[PDB]
Amino acid sequence: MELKDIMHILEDMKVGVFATLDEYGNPHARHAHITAANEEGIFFMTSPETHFYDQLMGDQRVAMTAISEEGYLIQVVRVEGTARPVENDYLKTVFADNPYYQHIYKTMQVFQIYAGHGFYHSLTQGHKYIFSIGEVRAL
Amino acid sequence: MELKDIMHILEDMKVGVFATLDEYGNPHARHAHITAANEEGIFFMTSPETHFYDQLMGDQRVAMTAISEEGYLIQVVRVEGTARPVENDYLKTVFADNPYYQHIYKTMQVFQIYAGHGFYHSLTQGHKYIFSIGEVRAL
Ligand SMILES: [Cl-]
Ligand SMILES: [Cl-]
Repeated sequence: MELKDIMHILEDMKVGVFATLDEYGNPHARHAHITAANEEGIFFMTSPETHFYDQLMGDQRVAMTAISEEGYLIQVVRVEGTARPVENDYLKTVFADNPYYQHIYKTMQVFQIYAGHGFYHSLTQGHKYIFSIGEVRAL
Repeated sequence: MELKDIMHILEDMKVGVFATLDEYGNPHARHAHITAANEEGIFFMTSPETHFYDQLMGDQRVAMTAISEEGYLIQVVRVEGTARPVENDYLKTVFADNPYYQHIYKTMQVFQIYAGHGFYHSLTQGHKYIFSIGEVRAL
């Protein structure tokens, strides 16, 4: 199993809980849509003038957990890493002309978890994988 | 609407994502079972020698989000506050002889979000409430 596949699974989860820090280091956590997820990282959006946006802009550190009980599997992904805002200039090199992903080009602001380490767990099958972003190991 | 009711809803969500801090202030987030939730706070368990446990013991600051798509409602609760370990001595004053909650008395360690502020949102009905723990307002 490889990262392309883990990230495809994550992308299909559609939604994750993202934990970020304010200027006092206090934790905050909310659901956000996973716009895309692949070998390059995890992409999501938020709006300027939201606290999620402020927090990410003030401190790149992020943790995310996502879970799917879609189909007959129960799948959990946990990631800890760093997020940055990204513009179309960068997105084009990742998504290019692919029609499934044209919506990502700009209102909203896209961010990317560009570096980190993660854990993928299929609970019903007892399969655990650890991986990095920005290198997958079956435990 | 009052806190007893919000917390009953939360308790029925069964599971939340809890975000905590390590000694470097880095965020971490995982699912944990909501053992109980009421006017006194939100109770959950973890084991010694887990990172969740270490983190909570090192820094009380916690954020939690929980979501239910049980029934026809879509319900989101977000809480930011502080958690502490609690022993049976304390739990008895909260749960007493109530048979539904005897399992809470001790292996595991119970914690309590004893203070904080929260947001309850029924997305399909457009109803938003803010509240505190340790005082509910319809927005
Ligand atoms: Cl949320
Ligand atoms: Cl988890």
